[PDB]
Amino acid sequence: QWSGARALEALLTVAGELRGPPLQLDTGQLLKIAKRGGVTAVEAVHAWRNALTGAPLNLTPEQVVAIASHDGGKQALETVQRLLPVLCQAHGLTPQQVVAIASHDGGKQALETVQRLLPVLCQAHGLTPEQVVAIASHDGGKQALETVQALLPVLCQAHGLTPEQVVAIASNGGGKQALETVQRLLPVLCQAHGLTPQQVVAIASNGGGKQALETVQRLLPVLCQAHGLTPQQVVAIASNGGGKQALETVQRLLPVLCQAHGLTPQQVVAIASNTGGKQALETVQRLLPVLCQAHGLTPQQVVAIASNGGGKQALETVQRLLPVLCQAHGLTPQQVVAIASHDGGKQALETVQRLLPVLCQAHGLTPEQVVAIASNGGGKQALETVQRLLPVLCQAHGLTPEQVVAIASHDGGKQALETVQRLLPVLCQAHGLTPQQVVAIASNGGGRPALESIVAQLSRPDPALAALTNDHLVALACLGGRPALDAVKKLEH
DNA sequence: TGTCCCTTTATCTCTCT
DNA sequence: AGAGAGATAAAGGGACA
Repeated sequence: QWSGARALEALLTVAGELRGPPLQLDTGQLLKIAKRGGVTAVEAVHAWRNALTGAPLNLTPEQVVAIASHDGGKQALETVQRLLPVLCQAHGLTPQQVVAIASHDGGKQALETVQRLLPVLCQAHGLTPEQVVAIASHDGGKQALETVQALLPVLCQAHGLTPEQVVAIASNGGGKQALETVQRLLPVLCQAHGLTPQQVVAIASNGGGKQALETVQRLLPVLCQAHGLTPQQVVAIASNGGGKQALETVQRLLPVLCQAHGLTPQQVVAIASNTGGKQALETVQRLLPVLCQAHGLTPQQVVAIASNGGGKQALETVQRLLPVLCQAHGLTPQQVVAIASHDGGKQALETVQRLLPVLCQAHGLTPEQVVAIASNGGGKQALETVQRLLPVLCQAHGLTPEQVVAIASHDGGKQALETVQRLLPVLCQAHGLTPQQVVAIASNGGGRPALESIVAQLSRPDPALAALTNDHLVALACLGGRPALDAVKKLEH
């Protein structure tokens, strides 16, 4: 019989009990732990079920699942219960930060290393705990933290990096690799190719940073004489997750895309300069003719869909859904292109297909409003949130649907919608802001932290902002959100 | 196999004017 | 508003006990 049979059965037995108290895990959650944490993780969750959710730690199920669904999740679980008290009291971290550290492959290692190295990294190297956390909050955090301790001096002193830059580089998967690669390649990339430290840091500061730097060093000469590319364009291709793949694919497919489809190199760089550029390019080479056939979509329109993270996913999904969205849902081809020309355009298209008739019929929105909500990064999130929150926001909070749509129609709109519903009463009732003012603050990218900034200043006032009126603070918050308020604080000082 | 670490891709959010 | 950066997650491979 098949070997994995016993283990699979074990998985399913134990899994069925976790649908019960104190955890109440759904199928989605249970499957997730099985795939990544394995069977030992699922058994550990059950084993530790009461101990985790109850006092002391008082973790939510989500947090328990977040910790459990990685390699070694059994180990992270045992360690969290051991070290969350220690790190919260002896180092002053919040439980959320502890969970974040725990929620990665080898979580036990990161947590233990943070427990061992946080004092030395703050006292002798002047890092903040938040910086120590960020370094530790990726696979191999243990490696990254140790490598930061070893190399912060020689990176700041012998190579001229600020600690901020070193932290930025370190704070990715394989962080240890990017650090070590920057020690070796920084002089070479700067002195031989005239790259700034800043540019090298941008290349280094992604997952697989080491891979992109070495590939930059290799392909920069070939790309800058044989293809008409500037260093700046190369840097932009490489300064993304999997920049190595993106670069090799730009050498491969630039001439092909140009000659065969009439694209400019500028258009090719744009496609390559997003996470998964390789995937986007190869998908363009294969789908552009298909999309453009019979006076269909223009090239320009295809290039735009391609020119976002996961543009491959966006492209393929357009090709599948362009017919059904236009025919059965009444959307113009131009509208479909707009929904898809953002990160996660695939997700947004699928969510418009699913939710457009519902939001129109059940909530009284127009397809134009639905398109506008969808036409941002995380559009799926904004659309799903409008569906959930329109009734409470309108009925209980006084908002017009037109205002709810305005809040949802920016990157992170789901975050803004949730924050308005959460902070509108205290902001209006307890401090005399008008709803229109709250909506105005929230109808911008970064709507959430802008609203949180305001509530903070009105509930635990910084003197540094006391000269500003509520209306001025509002005017500021609409202008530049949280950053603007924070900048204004620094100025007073 | 369980655990740790690294790399690529996709998606979501906030910044920076 | 569009480009850049950072965050969070899913999934696969190498490594080794």
